[PDB]
Amino acid sequence: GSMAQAGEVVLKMKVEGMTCHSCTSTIEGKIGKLQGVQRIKVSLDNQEATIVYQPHLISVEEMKKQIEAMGFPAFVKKQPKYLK
Repeated sequence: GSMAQAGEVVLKMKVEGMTCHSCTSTIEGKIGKLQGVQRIKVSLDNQEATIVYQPHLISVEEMKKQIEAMGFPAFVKKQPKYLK
């Protein structure tokens, strides 16, 4: 069936702890509350979020854009426009 990311998608984005995790407790429950999500993991320090989700509800990447907007920049892998 799914050769790799067909039935689902995976985005291991690597956050920046801002200064020293100014919050991130809220981010725990934020990421865990994302709909259409299958698996859900969040690392320490750089809070490298590794969430698996089905590709037709929402993009966890957009959800992490909020994490970056509040002050936790993320070194997202998915950079198609930048890639050639």
